[PDB]
Amino acid sequence: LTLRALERGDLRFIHNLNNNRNIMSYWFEEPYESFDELEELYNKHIHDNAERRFVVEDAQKNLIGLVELIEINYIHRSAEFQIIIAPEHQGKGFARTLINRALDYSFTILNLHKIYLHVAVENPKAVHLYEECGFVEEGHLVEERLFKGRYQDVKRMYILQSKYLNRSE
Amino acid sequence: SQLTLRALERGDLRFIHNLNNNRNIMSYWFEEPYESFDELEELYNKHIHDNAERRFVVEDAQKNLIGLVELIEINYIHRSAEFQIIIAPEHQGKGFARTLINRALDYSFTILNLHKIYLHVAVENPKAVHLYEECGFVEEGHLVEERLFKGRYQDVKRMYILQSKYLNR
Amino acid sequence: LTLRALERGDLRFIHNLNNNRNIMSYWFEEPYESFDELEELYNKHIHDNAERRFVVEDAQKNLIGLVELIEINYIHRSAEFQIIIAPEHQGKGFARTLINRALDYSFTILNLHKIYLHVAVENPKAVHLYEECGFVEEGHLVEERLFKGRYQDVKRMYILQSKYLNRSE
Amino acid sequence: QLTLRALERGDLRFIHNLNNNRNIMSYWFEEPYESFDELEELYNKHIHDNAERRFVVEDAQKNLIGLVELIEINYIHRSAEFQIIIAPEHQGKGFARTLINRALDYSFTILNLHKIYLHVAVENPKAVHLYEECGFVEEGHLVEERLFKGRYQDVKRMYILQSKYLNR
Amino acid sequence: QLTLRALERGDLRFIHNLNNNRNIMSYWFEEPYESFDELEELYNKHIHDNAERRFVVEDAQKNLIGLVELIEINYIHRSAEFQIIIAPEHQGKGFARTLINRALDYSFTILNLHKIYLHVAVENPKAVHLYEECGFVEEGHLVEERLFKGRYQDVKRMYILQSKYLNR
Amino acid sequence: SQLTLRALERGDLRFIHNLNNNRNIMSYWFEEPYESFDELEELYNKHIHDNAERRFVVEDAQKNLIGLVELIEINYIHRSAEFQIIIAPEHQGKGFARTLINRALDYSFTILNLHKIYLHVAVENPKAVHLYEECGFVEEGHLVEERLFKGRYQDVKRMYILQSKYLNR
Amino acid sequence: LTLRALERGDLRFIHNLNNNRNIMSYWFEEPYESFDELEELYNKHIHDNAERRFVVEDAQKNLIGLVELIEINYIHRSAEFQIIIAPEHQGKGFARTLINRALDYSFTILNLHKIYLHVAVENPKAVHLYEECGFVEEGHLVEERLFKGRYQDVKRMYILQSKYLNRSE
Amino acid sequence: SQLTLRALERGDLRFIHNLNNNRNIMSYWFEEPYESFDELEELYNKHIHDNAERRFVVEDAQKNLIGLVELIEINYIHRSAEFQIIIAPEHQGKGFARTLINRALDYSFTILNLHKIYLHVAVENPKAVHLYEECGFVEEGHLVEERLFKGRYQDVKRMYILQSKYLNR
Amino acid sequence: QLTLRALERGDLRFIHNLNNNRNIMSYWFEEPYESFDELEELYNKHIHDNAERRFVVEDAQKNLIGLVELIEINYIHRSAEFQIIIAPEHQGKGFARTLINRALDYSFTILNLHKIYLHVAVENPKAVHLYEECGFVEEGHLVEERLFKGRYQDVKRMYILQSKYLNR
Amino acid sequence: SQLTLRALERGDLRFIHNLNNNRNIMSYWFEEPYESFDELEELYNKHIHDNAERRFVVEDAQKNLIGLVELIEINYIHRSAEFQIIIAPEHQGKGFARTLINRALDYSFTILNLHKIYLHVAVENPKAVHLYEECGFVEEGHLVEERLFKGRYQDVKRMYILQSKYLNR
Amino acid sequence: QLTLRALERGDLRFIHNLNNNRNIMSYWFEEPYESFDELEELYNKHIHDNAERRFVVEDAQKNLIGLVELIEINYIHRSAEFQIIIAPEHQGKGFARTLINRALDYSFTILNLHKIYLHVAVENPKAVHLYEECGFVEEGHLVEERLFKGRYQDVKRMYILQSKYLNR
Amino acid sequence: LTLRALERGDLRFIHNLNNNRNIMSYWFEEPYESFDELEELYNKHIHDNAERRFVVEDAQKNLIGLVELIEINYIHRSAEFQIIIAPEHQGKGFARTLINRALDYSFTILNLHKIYLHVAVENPKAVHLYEECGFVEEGHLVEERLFKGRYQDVKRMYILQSKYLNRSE
Repeated sequence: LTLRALERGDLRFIHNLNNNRNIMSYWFEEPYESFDELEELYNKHIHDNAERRFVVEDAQKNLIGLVELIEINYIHRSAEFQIIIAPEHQGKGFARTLINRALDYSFTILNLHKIYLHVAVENPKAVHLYEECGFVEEGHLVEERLFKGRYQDVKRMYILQSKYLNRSE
Repeated sequence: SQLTLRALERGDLRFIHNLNNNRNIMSYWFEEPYESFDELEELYNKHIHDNAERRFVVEDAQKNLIGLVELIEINYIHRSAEFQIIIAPEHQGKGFARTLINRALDYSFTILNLHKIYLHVAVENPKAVHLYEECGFVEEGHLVEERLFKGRYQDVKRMYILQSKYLNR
Repeated sequence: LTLRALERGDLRFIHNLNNNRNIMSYWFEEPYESFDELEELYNKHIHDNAERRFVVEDAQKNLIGLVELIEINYIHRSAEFQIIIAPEHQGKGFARTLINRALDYSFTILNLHKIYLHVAVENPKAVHLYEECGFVEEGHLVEERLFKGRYQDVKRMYILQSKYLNRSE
Repeated sequence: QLTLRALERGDLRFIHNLNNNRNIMSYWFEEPYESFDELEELYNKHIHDNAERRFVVEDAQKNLIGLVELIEINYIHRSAEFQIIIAPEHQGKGFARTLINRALDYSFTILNLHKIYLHVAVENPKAVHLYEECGFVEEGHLVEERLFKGRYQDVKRMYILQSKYLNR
Repeated sequence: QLTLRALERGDLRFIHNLNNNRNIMSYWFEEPYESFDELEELYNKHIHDNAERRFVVEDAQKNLIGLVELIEINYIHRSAEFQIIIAPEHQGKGFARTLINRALDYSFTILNLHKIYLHVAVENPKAVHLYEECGFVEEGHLVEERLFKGRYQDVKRMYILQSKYLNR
Repeated sequence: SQLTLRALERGDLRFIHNLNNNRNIMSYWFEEPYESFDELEELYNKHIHDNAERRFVVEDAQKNLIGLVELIEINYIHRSAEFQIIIAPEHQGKGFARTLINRALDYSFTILNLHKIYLHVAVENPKAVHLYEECGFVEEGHLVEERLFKGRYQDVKRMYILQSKYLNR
Repeated sequence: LTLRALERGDLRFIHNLNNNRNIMSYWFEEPYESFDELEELYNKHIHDNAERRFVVEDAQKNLIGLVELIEINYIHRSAEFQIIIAPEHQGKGFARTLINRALDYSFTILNLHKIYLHVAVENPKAVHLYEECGFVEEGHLVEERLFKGRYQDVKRMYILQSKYLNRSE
Repeated sequence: SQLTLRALERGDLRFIHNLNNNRNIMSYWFEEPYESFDELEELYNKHIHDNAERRFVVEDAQKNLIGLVELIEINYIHRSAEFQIIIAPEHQGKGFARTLINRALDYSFTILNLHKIYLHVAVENPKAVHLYEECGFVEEGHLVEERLFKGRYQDVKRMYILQSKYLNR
Repeated sequence: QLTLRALERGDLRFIHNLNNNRNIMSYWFEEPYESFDELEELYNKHIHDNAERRFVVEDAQKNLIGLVELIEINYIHRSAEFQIIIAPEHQGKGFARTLINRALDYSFTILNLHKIYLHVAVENPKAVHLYEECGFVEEGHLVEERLFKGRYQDVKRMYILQSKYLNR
Repeated sequence: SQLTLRALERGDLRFIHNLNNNRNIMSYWFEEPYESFDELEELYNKHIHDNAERRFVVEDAQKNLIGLVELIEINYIHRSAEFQIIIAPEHQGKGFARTLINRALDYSFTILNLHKIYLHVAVENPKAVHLYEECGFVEEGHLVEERLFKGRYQDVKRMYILQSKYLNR
Repeated sequence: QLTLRALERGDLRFIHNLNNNRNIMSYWFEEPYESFDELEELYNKHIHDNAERRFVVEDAQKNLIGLVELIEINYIHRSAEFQIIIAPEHQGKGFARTLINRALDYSFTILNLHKIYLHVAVENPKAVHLYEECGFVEEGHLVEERLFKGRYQDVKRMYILQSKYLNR
Repeated sequence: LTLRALERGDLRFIHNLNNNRNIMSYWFEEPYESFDELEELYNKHIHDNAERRFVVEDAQKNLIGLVELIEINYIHRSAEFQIIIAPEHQGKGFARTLINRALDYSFTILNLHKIYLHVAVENPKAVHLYEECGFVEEGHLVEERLFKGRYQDVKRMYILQSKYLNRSE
């Protein structure tokens, strides 16, 4: 598996990944639905550093998934992490490798201090995946985000740069 | 079940323009009048990411164009919107209306998280009034000489449905 | 009493009229709180025809109140009416005269077809005032607007140009 | 049979050809032009201007019959001036009456205008009585109103009201 | 005695006051307005627009007598519409004839226009015969032309040509 | 009762700038850093009607400047905001805090109609934690090494209060 | 022969007509030499009324020449006339017909009052051509224009609208 | 000798505007019409450094305003210009004209280094023709119905003077 | 006693006067200038530019003591160059040590920078050992680095890290 | 006689760029440096109608590219210009130089009507000095350490030729 | 054999590929980027910016050998930083010496710069002595200068003057 | 005597210095005559480095003269020098000191390589002044500049940085 910076040609893949996520899609904190809306927003934020995205491909260049770093704050050296694996490739064992490649980039190239992510409390499976990748819960946000017209509680988990880089030393 | 709602794209504008044929009323795009296709496309480029209105192309499994679902006057302060549905003449008497109305309500109340959807129906179209009544809408107003149609003012019923009613159904 | 078009020098009066209305103030559908915000919005919409405002003064040029015409639609020739009387001059008997002067302008100078207004159902006193000025209820809007964090029902009342101008003939 | 379709960019060639032998300056939203490239740039400039509205007249086989123009569209006084141009080939086919009525229908039922007026040269009484038969009535005889072939001409202003055209 | 002076920014207050009790919407270069601040910004916007030209009428002691307006100035057909407004105080002093002639002189000798027309309400025959005595002649009786107090009104269009006003 | 909240004006910027004295942290205006007064005023002119943040000057009956109530990260999608309160040093130990916190909550929940207010407090300031707890806030997170203070990362408590709790009180 | 308004496709012909005229070419009073300069100037003045040009073609659409009206003054209703016939078609007898077609347009469509032209004194042949087309000398301009580094005298000839239109009446 | 030419400044525009009184001809500033002082000042700000025209205020030793020397149609390609001189009515019959004409010629031929100055004089003003003839000018044209004056076309003499003649004098 | 205050527009006169006799071109955000009007327009241009940060040094009685400059602020490598200018009147009052420490404190606790460096002329060993006593250490001897009085000069680059200045 | 001068077009820029090969000096376009072809084309689009410089492509009858004639520092105040000529290496010793120099002088003195052409030649290239001397140029200056060439200052001769000399030849 | 050619738009793909496995953020005129589309827009933005100059290194058969970069070009102090990147395929072919000399030749004879410096990681002594053999000399040992793989590194700054490279 | 960079307040002095120089004044190669033209040009080129000017004042702040550096070329490190001493202070002995102060700035602060100046051949006095300040003639430019409508020859004199700085060593 390979992480490649997002290109214009990858926007179709991005649009298709939102097929039945049953939630409003956002591009640099701006909502969109159509492909033409997405392409206009991509042209607008092509140099915006607030968010960073990587397309995950395999040896045969099949589009496996998407790695996103959003809310990139260079003051506090923080960023939020989101990973989306295409439905067809969700049951193969790629999540852990992609989470670690994303953490390596965040902590070695972006030189960030802290990476955090949000997981729905009703999704306990994801909590253990991220716990097994080194993340630890730092918050249980009450009625944080709306899903299907009802407020949900969300867990916030984190991992620090010093731990990730010096874990085996 | 076979019907699908898809966000409007540029290639769908020809369908929009054709839907205006023999409707005997000036067409508007984000409250701006237009008649020609080139006027429509220019207004589409201008409001590509204006969120005051949202439109969805309704297709069947064979990708035949069935109709259009419009959400206009989207007010994010009061969390309300006006709903219009236009079924192509060749598909107008096949019973698609009720399904599309519920799809529109689902998106309005679960993705846009709106509080109230309202719609206006000509008083001289009592069957449309009863169709929306059977889909959950209730009359909240009988607006006198509200709108001009073919050079003469006409009364219209304003009917509403609240998010609380649709979600607890 | 005299109706005078609003001027920049009247913005202080506008700002003071919102002292304890316990609701967000809007200028051409844009929210504001501070005076500097209001003055910037006034410079922005100085030629916008969507709204029209008149300052009510007495013989000694005391600022009595404000007459507002908003949602001015020149397609349907409609407009919404709002009248605000300063607290000190609320118990003197000016409301009726100002409502009629406003209707005269709306129907003779703007040549509008219909004037409507919204009254809180919990404010029955205002309903009878407007009923005594010729307005008639055309709707009981359910949970229309938010006040103090709770949705309210609002009555919509109307008066037509033909009735007002030909009432005594 | 005849159809009225809003003017598109692809119809500008037809507009240009209709001006070939009119012996008077052509105007697009009150701006003079002659070449096709001038017209096209004026079209791009006024694509959203609502002061004028034009319709291409076609038949069942999509032949270009003529053009219906509504100019001087004043939305405060709710008035507009009406002009009709039928291509030389189809001028003697008796299409004018239908196109005048379709133009009035749009003016009074879609644009909801109050008054439609038109100007006819004093020297063409045939057109005068055609418009009279469609409902128009003379309200003025404008003296030396417009210039034609280097000489001022008088024109008849004829009008028809929405109240007359629309019968409940 | 009477003087015609081009309108300046300092005269906008006079313009605003002249609109106090006319019971009709005021327009500046065909844009509606009511407040003084709206007028002033419209003045700054059209300061170089030549579609209209206005003159303040003053007396020897610099009192503001009235206003001469030339609107709809069309430089291709060489025509313009004439309006005159005399302040209520000086309306019965017999100034109108001189101001109409001074306005025509400017129109025909400075702007070199070919035709000046004006519109007079059917219900004021006094003004009709004043303009007739200054040389104007009726060329139209426009039916339900303009709106006044919520009702459509007919107006007389009156004209005078440069050829008539100018005698070598 | 004597204290009053007033929307921020240009003339209040000197007060804002003086409030930054001896706080040992870079000041931000709509997430843009600044130190000098001229930098502040320029950023104020730029964000005069940016609604991502709202500020209120707290005064007493004698119009003495007591402090500042800030609402930042105002998110109208999730209907949430972050709350900061800065009391001038000369008024910091007089018991004004609880009153101002409730005033801020009232405006947040009755005028902005927000769903959730949250705030961040340094873990090494346990008395501030308990003050907000006594005003209705509850801890939803213990964010590890979240913010830089004097060149060293520090943990902060995230505490929240929901609109439903404050309104039904 | 036919007079046709100049189009972009005719610019190559314009450029070729300047091959060996041994004088600086101008487009709306701006000098040019290259084709790319000419095309940029044409895009700049596409709607400028100060100059008007017509391409002269025959029945087989061969490019015969160019008719130019420059210094078009709508205040005095005047314009300067220049005619250029391609070298290959200079000895066939077209000049007179093109001069009269140009005068007809100038006096019937542009409704101009006076047309004038400039002829080099050392070119007496052209003087008699224009004299035979109705032009009369009104001036002998001394050292008016530079040609091959030396000042030349130029004759100015004119024709009025009243004469041309009423000559045969 | 007492008379002085001074480049035009903003404070001299009132003098320019007053000079237009009772001249019975539309005034132009860089070929743009104007009547009011505010129109003049705006056009002055626009052409402050346009070199197509140059104007000089003529004063006496006591700084009384005598007149104006204008150089218009300044053509730097042909090195020519048109000369107009306007003496204030109160100074029009005192013999200043010849001195000012020579001053203007000196500046034109020694500072602007022009090759030819020309001027236009009404044929019905034969005394002005002879004054310029006595100052070195010679007639090169009798332009028929060249200019409109009080609604009627009039003939004008074009007279010239060359740099070689003035310098070798 | 001494105070560091962010630079304001009113302090530009002080900046200009500090350049009077430095015999080298003055720069504002790497743009050269000499006149006060040039400085003021450069100030308006870079008012929000964060590549440089300056502080006016004042005493208790609000006398202008000097200026602390942080230039070449690189937020990716978290580095910046430090310059200090004390007015000739107060140069021998022993203020430099306190101002260097206050500048480092801001650099390492407010801007959270990792490394602060400075350049000192080889020919001034007094300043070299002052900075050494404040914690700086030489990391380079740049050969013919900068131009002074028409001749290239060598400079010592001295640095201090955040890890050293900050002791938990 | 076979050689021809043609105004520079966009398609000739590749020739210009190739002419810069192995000249060991930074290239300039209207006094702006450039190395790459894309830099050249962008600067060409920017100065398409800048008249401070004029360039001509020299071709033979078979349309083979022979060289380039440049006129730079064109000063229309003093009516002067600097002349550079670059012959392609493959054509540099065939005797074309003298013909091209005269062609350039002809255009400079008969079409641009300039008064003086000057050129600079390296003192260490005495044969070029004598070639221009045989074409009419005369030395007016020996400029000491005027220009940098390969990192070292070099003296250059400035030689001139006046319009009066070339025309009376 | 080897050629240095100014960078063109068509060479941006080569630039992007050269960054594939460098494990550090890539910069174009001090702006970070990763994707090709980001690079291309940064190229269009800085096409005329003279703060940096790059040359593509090709062989006789037009194979892409490497890249010569001159960054931090300061035209007042007449200095610039030199970087060279040879594609992995051609790294062991002994091309570096020739490319360093061709880059210096351009820097000192075309740009007429006074000083060229470069930064080399402390941990690569081979490159240090390569540059020493081409004329460079160490002027600094910058402590914790740059970040690599999440850890600060020391770098050697090496310089060469125009006076040394150019011998009359 | 003191050299001070030019400020806006010095423009009056600049304008007065051109009173009777009988030559067109230029500001960054743009001609001007009036003060308002000069002030507009100063605002335009306030940051332009192509020219540099210094006002010469005495101890009592009397305006003595002006030092100008024009044609400042940073490629070749050259600049042209012009010095203007007010008429009242021309016979006191200031020229030499100002020329040397100007050379010191040019060679120590601007670090230029060469300074040159132009002197009219008919002004031999100035030639010896500059020769006594170290300048040497490098050219006798033939008919270089126009004065009073006739071309003049001009001497170009120069001084190099190495000579000036190392003259006494």
